[PDB]
Amino acid sequence: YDIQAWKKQCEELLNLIFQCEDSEPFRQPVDLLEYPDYRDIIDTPMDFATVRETLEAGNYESPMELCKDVRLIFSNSKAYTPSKRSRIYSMSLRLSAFFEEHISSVLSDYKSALRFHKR
Ligand SMILES: COCCNC(=O)N1CCN(C(=O)c2ccc(C)o2)CC1
Repeated sequence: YDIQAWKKQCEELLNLIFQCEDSEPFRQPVDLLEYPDYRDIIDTPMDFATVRETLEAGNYESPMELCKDVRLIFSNSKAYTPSKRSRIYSMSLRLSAFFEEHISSVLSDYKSALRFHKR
């Protein structure tokens, strides 16, 4: 029933993601010299360094907010990909499965802890 526990859980999940080769494309911003049309397709860039920095700045109130930004990384990859069999998109889908597998308990425990606080 620890209402704060999600934050370290998210820090340790981001550490796992940063160790994962599938996160390589999603750590830092997209260079427009390399993808000149990226912002013609993607309105709101997002990457795992920005998620980690937002977390470490104390600028997430809940793991749901972190989960919306992580999911935006994946939806951007799906929107930008020219093919569902692209290398970078294919890395996004595996990383997304890994992230959803690990975040499900973090969200559950947080919401459980809030409910207990409100009881
Ligand atoms: C080493 O990473 C450098 C920073 N990252 C990127 O440059 N990008 C990551 C995001 N992204 C895509 O999701 C995507 C889908 C299909 C294709 C071709 O790219 C565009 C490339």
